[PDB]
Amino acid sequence: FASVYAWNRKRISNCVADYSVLYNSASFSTFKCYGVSPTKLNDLCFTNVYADSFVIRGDEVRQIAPGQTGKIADYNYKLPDDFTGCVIAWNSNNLDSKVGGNYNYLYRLFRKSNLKPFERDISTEIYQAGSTPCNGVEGFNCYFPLQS
Amino acid sequence: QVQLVQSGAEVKKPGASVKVSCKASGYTFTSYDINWVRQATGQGLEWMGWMNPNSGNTGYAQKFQGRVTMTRNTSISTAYMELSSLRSEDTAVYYCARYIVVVPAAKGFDPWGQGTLVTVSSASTKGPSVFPLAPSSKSTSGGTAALGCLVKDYFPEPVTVSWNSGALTSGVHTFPAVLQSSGLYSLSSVVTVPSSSLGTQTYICNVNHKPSNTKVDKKVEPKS
Amino acid sequence: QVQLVQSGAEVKKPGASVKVSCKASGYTFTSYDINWVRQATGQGLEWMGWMNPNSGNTGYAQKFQGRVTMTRNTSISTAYMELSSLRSEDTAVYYCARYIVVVPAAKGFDPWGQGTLVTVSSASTKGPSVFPLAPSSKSTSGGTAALGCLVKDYFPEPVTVSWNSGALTSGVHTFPAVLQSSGLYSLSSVVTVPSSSLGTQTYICNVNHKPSNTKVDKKVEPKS
Amino acid sequence: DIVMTQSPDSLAVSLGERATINCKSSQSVLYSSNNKNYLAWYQQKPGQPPKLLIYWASTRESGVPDRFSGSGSGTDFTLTISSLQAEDVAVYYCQQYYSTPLTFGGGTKVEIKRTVAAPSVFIFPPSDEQLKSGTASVVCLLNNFYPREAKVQWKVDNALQSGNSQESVTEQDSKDSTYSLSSTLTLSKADYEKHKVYACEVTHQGLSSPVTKSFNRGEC
Amino acid sequence: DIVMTQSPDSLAVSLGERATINCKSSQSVLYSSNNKNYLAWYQQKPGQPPKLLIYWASTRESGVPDRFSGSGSGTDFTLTISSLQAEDVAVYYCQQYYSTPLTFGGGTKVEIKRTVAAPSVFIFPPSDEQLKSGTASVVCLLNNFYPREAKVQWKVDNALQSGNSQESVTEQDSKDSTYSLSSTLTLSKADYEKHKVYACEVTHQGLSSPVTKSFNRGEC
Ligand SMILES: *[C@@H]1O[C@H](CO)[C@@H](O[C@@H]2O[C@H](CO)[C@@H](O[C@@H]3O[C@H](CO)[C@@H](O)[C@H](O)[C@H]3NC(C)=O)[C@H](O)[C@H]2NC(C)=O)[C@H](O)[C@H]1NC(C)=O
Ligand SMILES: *[C@@H]1O[C@H](CO)[C@@H](O[C@@H]2O[C@H](CO)[C@@H](O[C@@H]3O[C@H](CO)[C@@H](O)[C@H](O)[C@H]3NC(C)=O)[C@H](O)[C@H]2NC(C)=O)[C@H](O)[C@H]1NC(C)=O
Repeated sequence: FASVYAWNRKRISNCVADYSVLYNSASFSTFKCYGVSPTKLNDLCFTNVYADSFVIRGDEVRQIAPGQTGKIADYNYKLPDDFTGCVIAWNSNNLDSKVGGNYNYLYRLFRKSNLKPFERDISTEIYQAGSTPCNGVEGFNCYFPLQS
Repeated sequence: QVQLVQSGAEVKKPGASVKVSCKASGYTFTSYDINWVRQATGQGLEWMGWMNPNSGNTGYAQKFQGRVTMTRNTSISTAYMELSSLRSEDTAVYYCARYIVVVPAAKGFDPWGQGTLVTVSSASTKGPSVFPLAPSSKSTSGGTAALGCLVKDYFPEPVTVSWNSGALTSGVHTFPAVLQSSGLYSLSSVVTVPSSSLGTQTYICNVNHKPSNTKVDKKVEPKS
Repeated sequence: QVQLVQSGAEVKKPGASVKVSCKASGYTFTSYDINWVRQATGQGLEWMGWMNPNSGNTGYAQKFQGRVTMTRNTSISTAYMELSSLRSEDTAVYYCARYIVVVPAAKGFDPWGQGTLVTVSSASTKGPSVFPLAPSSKSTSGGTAALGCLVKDYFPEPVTVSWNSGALTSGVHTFPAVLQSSGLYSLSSVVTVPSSSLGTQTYICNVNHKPSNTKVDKKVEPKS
Repeated sequence: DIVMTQSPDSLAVSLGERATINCKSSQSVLYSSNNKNYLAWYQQKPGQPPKLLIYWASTRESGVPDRFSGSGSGTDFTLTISSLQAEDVAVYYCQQYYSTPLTFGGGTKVEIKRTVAAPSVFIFPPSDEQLKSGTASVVCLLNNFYPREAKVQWKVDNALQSGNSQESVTEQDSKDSTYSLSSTLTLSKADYEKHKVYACEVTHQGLSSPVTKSFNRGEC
Repeated sequence: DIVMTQSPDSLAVSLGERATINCKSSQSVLYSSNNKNYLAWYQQKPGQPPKLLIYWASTRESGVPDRFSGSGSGTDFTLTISSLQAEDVAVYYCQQYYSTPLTFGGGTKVEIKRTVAAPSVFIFPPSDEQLKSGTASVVCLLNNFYPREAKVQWKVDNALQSGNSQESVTEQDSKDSTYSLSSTLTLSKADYEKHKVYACEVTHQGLSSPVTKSFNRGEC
């Protein structure tokens, strides 16, 4: 999969989409639909479907929803307030977690200002907490902005 | 959970070295700077922040330089501190704290270590000498009179004196131990009891010295 | 802009008369009443409001009556005040203020004059007499010792004494001048300096009397 | 008629404190529905013209931060500055309005933390130049000291001297919030030459018993 | 560099009061528009690690009820706990932030209502067991007492004894808000046996004149 601070973005396009194989697969731990209840998806047509992908903790799946707050929805991935799609989530302990700790899945924990909806930020500048210029070096009130 | 676990309440001789540990939990560890402080007996604090999750250059307080060394392990996230060439006045208590941050600017220290003890002094360890301070008319006034137990000359700071195996909680007051020029501690615990009851009931002070294994019960009776 | 400019810091002899000016700016002038106040040395104020933009009947404070006269000019909006028959205890400072108003009721005084000086006393003007007050063991205590300069017997109030042409700012403290029965002022300025440095460095008090043209430098050295 | 008696004086208290300055006489509620008040608060820095603070008694501060904060009623009221900070050391008068004149008096300085402290004392004999002129000034200096309520007793040959001295005192120091005092004893050359020991005995709260600095006329 | 001098100390005042603890040095407003502050307030229970109170100077209490309430400005500020209640008896430090180190000191106890009270005094001669060992401890106890500013003067045969005593004092009592004090005089057996009257003279505000408890070495 893809990190949480640089999510992916696939633009599904002209095709025959069958959201029933999704809806009834029973392998998903969370399948919420917001603009439109799930059973009526296989009876409507749009212009574009986007699919974003990433990996988070287990109890941060409640911040992937319109109108939430927290380190994920504030500055990692923000959903607009009139969302239309659906959110799907499933546990993946056996694939992504490895003995000794899988330190390849990072997230951003400091930013100047919360994200605009569907905005993305992969920069890696030293977060300047204190007025003292960080000069690009760590220290008190000068923090690296990514945690794992 | 948000915790900090220290260990190593110990005693050293002057001109030596010591390593002190702080175990963390309930966090990513390498994400918040560890800061230690000194605290004497009834004084202020010091020691500026330093050290970081990753590598971390580490800082100092500029009067503690050279003697101070900061080492940690990415095996569980346990920060330490190595002091060297102790001079028998750095005897104090030493703390740990996570120094949590939040968007704008970190706000004070997140948690707070349980503290530890380092006692420096060429004494090693010695047991207490106990005397009973008898109730007397010079201590008697009207309805009540006071009696107690004097437990003196011991190095290993944690010592306890109870009254009647923990029975009397009224008037029982143990005073802070005093550190003499000899280098050994001393204290006295006193309790008041109705003057009609000078010798009548049991008043036996139970002295226990935990670093050693001293346990002695001494009865206090009015003066002959 | 909102300003008030006074002028006329001067000296009079008793049984005389004086006129004092307040220049205004940044306003329509004839629209806000001018009010003057007295102020002695470290005291309160007085003098009730009076006078108006147009014509203005003008008021008084009923213990100042007859001696008080208020004249202005519509050529620029400059209010004045004429006092007469001075009695050598009306020596004070005198102010101006615009007393601004707003719909409901005016709220305190708008601006505030820079103040002025009137000194009444049959003295005319005299220069200061200077002595150096030597550093001594009776002034010495441990690490520091104090030395200074006594500048006495002068009428023209504004006088200044500096230390080493303005060099020493540590411990230099000039005390408020005192007014004797003779009618002349006097003061003494003292500075402390390490007792290891009694005579070592330069300590020369620079006395300048601005109404006159007196300028004298006096060195202070330990007692013989 | 209307006297603005202000009770407290010299509130030399640690910065940040919350002073409470009260005064009243002979109410000026002023009818006309304009039920507001009638009196402003003032601030005059030493060696400066006054300034304006809370007016109408109605918190109506102008270019003035919030810590300075008024109150009001019909006859009684208070200024009550909060979180006091350095440079608020001034003298704070009141007003009267439709009355006629004014009336008020107040101020502060410091307090510190350490003991009541104590003055350095120093006595200076008259300079040889002045004894030529025919007069003797004998200066006694009291250096740095919080409690200004100090006493300076001159003694000449152990006789307490009354009515030939003058004192003055400095403004509270902006750095260490202390006060310094200079007392001058003035004698004729003739009368100076009639006695031997000149002494200056200072009493103060930071002294357990008074300190005397003294010299002996004519002893190098 | 930046010294956090705190003025008040031991505010042992009746519960519910409104303490006001001030401190300042060398402002830390911290630019970056983040015009907030830079220093937290702390609470350390006796025999306990510290805890966190108001931070940013901005009332930002965490799991902390409202009575504990901060304030702030550029250089000066105050904690100002309201409606104080039992179990707020602690030591209250400050901070510095970007500075480097810290600095602060404060606390409270009680006050009561009745008179200034007074200590029960009691003197204990050395036990016969200790005189075998070759040393004599002479203990003097002062029981319950608000004003801790008590004086213990030892006298041996009416000679005031200096430099062979040690005192310690208890924490303010959680029930009756009093303090208890123990002074120990230490002598050799040899020097003990050279004098007769051992006396302990206690001075205190609740005593109109000092109380002496004394014994006579060797009198059953
Ligand atoms: C800090 O992290 C270290 C790893 O980076 C930890 O290190 C290892 O500790 C083991 C004990 O738990 C040692 O074990 C065995 O040691 C014996 C005797 O030396 C050998 O015969 C064995 O071969 C050895 N076995 C193995 C598989 O280790 C390791 O020697 C030691 N090795 C490393 C990697 O350093 C530290 O324990 C840890 N310390 C703290 C305080 O966290
Ligand atoms: C208050 O307002 C007055 C006008 O109402 C001002 O008055 C005039 O001041 C002039 C000086 O600037 C005088 O000037 C000249 O004076 C000489 C000598 O007296 C004469 O020879 C000239 O003829 C004369 N010239 C002219 C054209 O004025 C005026 O005499 C004088 N006249 C008036 C109108 O009073 C005041 O100066 C002003 N004062 C203040 C403090 O504002």
